[PDB]
Amino acid sequence: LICQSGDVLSARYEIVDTLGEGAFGKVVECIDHKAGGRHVAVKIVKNVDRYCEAARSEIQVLEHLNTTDPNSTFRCVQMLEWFEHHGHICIVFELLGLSTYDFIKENGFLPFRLDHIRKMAYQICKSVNFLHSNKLTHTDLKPENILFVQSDYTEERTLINPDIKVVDFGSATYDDEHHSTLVRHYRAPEVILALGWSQPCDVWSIGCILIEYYLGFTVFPTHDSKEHLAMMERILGPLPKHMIQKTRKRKYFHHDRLDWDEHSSAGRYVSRACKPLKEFMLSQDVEHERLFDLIQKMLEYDPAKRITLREALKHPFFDLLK
Ligand SMILES: O=C(O)c1ccc2c(c1)nc(Nc1cccc(Cl)c1)c1ccncc12
Repeated sequence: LICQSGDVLSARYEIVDTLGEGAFGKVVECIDHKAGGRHVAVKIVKNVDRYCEAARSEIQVLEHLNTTDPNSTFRCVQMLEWFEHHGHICIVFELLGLSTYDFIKENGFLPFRLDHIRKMAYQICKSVNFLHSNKLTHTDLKPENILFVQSDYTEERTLINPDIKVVDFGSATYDDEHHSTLVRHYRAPEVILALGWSQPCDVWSIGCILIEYYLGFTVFPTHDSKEHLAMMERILGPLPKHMIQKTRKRKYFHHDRLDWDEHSSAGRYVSRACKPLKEFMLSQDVEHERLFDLIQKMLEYDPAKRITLREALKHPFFDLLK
């Protein structure tokens, strides 16, 4: 909320540029003048209470992981400190590279080479499973929350070092806590249908993330609940009967079916740009297919019967990493 370059925060950090913006506010690269000049990333949070207590939660999550895993072994972003600055909350992070979304974005939305996807997939899975081990759900996993450590590339840009870290913990919730409904192009189905969530909804996102690394685009491109539900079914097949029945938000559930118009102009938009999952493959080579096996397991409709990351890390697709 209106900052600028060359500025100084809390008499220590000097803004050099802006790494990105969001509804919460922004992230800037600074020079830390009281730590020898190290570049760091600083998250300045708009002074709206909604974002202010998200930030406060985030700080306690970040402090938990940071003490439990001070080595960043499990690759969750490291918080260096926080402060207040004219009513704005500021969180200081280790400085990292581009988002995976941003990197793809500036590469013509070319996808990642499968061997890079594998190492990325492994680290995300391993990192979030850590959160999962500690009674935490991220709820907000997306390609934009996964950043390369160094995002240098050769060039059709080829990424040098696919090492990543997992970042935004504003939304992360403990099991010991009340389970929200916030708002998003990667929400699990047990989330849209207001049926309760927990660790298995992180796994859903990871599936969606891995389709995107593979194709270079998303396959659930709509911030509309109905459109999404229909996309889900064209790609993954029929929604389980029981979930449709035991849903509080039983608005678009007519005669126990999805009350969507396959016949409407908007319907054709859903059909014209979505096919069954396995039709998205671009090779039928063995390792392409191990991957889609994993993705299909991750995209199981029933969170109760959905693969866990503890399992996912043992899947065939990762064998070459061993
Ligand atoms: O939320 C965090 O924990 C969080 C923590 C660290 C970074 C971050 C978000 N976002 C960066 N980039 C970014 C890119 C686009 C939009 C926005 Cl808002 C931010 C970034 C860059 C370099 N080093 C650390 C970070």
